[PDB]
Amino acid sequence: SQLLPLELVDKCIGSRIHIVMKSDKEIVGTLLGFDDFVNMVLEDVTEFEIRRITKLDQILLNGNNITMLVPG
Amino acid sequence: EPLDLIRLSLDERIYVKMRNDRELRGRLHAYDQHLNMILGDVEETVTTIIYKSTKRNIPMLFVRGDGVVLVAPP
Amino acid sequence: MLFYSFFKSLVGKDVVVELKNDLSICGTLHSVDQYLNIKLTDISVTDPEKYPHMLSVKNCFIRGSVVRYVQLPADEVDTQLLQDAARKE
Amino acid sequence: MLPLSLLKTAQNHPMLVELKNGETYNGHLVSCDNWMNINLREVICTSWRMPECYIRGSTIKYLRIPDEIIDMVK
Amino acid sequence: ALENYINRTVAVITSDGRMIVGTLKGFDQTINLILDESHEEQVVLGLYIVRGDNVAVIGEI
Amino acid sequence: TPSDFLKQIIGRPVVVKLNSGVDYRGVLACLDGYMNIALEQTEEYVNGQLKNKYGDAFIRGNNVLYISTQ
Amino acid sequence: SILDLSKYIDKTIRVKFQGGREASGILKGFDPLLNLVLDGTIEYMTRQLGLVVCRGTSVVLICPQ
Repeated sequence: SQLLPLELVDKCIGSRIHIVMKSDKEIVGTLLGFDDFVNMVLEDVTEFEIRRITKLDQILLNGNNITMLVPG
Repeated sequence: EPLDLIRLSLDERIYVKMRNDRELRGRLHAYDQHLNMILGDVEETVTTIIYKSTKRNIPMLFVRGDGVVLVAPP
Repeated sequence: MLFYSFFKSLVGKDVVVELKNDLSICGTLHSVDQYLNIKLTDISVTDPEKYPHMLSVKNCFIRGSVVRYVQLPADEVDTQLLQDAARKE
Repeated sequence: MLPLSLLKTAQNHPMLVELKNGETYNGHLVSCDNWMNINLREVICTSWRMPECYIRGSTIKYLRIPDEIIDMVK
Repeated sequence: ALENYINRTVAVITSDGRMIVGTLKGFDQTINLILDESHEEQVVLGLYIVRGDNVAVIGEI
Repeated sequence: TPSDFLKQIIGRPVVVKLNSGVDYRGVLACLDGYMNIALEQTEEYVNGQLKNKYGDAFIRGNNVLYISTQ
Repeated sequence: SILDLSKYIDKTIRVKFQGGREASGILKGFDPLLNLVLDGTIEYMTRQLGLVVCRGTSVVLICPQ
């Protein structure tokens, strides 16, 4: 019955996601994929300080500084 | 592989960036995966807010890898 | 595993150690470990201002993780050995 | 004796944890693991009374023990 | 190894530059120090547990 | 799935951003399991101002926040 | 694990995060690594997100609500 978090990340693949660093930074783009360490592949990602950059292509975002993941 | 292309410059002058706005330049003597470093004939510049201080250590400074940001050549 | 070997070749040498918190300590390297923790004997003050709040104590355990620099003299270290061993890793 | 063992047997005692954050936490100890993760009951936290709290080990600065400690475990 | 320091009094410097004086009782591989009769001069506690993370420096006095 | 990526973009032009906010534009020579990167690239994006131009560079993997293509 | 998160589920919890973040939410799911799934997530930095996932490795503290 338990909902595993990695399963929650898995289903948001190909969706839009907000990724919230432990700092005051945020990235929103399409979630292409992730690994066990929760490193993350984003596509066409907006970078924010809470608009820094419009990324075009694929970003590997180091799971190290990730704090929160938000589908949508 | 990135750690091998560092073997590439051994005995070759190098430029090193460290946390806290310090910069070293010296001759690469040794490094480890942690990117620990031994350098010789090395000058350090500290930028403190703007002034920059210097420090010389010709014989052979060791550097703990965890402070290291960038390793290139001058 | 290499820098451990190196430090072992540095025992009974005088060294100056600079820790991250702007603390600077001269002394005789008496011991070295896997974390690169250092033990100094005959603690002394290299600089007037940085030097922390001690005096009578002559021996210190320094945590590896808190060192920035270790200061060494060209005489203390064979460079070529170092180079080929670094290549070796 | 080792820190971890000490905690392991200090189960049921009262103690005061300082966080890296600057937060003080007064509680009775309920569980400890090897990472020094803690669960405490009867908790008060200072910048709030709580039933139970969990604390990751890596975020503790230091722990004030009750002076009883040595005689209570041992 | 901190073994030669067991049960002796020590100077402790924390990474934040603070300074303690205590009896070193226990210590682990991560440098978690177990302390007794501690002082920061106002006495902090009779027994206290300190994280290796916080330790910059131990000195034998 | 991230490894496939690391091997997919080698030799493409990438921005690497560090924990400090500094950004390095260059060509991806290689990259290991610890996020170490081989770059030798410029340190300024453009508008803020170019801070250095270096041909060959090594970026310590602990410091990297991301590796992104253009 | 030392904390039985099973009780909390369907309960409102208060999680402190490394880096000075507060999150309050409804515990929907969790793992052995202490990653969580929260519902009606409000991040006190008022910031409202929804169904979030919180990385266990930066999970610094956890109480009820």
